[PDB]
Amino acid sequence: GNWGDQKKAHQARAGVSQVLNRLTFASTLSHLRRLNSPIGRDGKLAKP
DNA sequence: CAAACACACCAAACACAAGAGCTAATTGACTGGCCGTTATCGATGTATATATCTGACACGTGCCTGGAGACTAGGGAGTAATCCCCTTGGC
Repeated sequence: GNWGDQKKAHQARAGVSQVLNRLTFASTLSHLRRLNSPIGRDGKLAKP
């Protein structure tokens, strides 16, 4: 899932590729059609 | 003019970002030099297989010696008569 080179993996993004959650058809669909913002996790701001 | 401290500004870092609880899955180093084992290539044979030449045995052909065949020449071996020497026989 590290969208970058192996040597500098930590410098690249994380979670870009995830394991498809095959727990129930609805979950599969939701997963295949999901988004994710690059903003840092748990940011103090609340506009985004 | 040089030195004391004070203020405003600029530049440089520190540490924090609730309590946790469960589950899943990606990473399982790598060229090179060198020593140490071992596999392979090579020589240096001696053992066995096959080919050439020599020796002994076998079948076959042969040159040579002696033997054998037909025919001949002509004389050696050989009937038929004869003599009478000599032997066997006698008193």
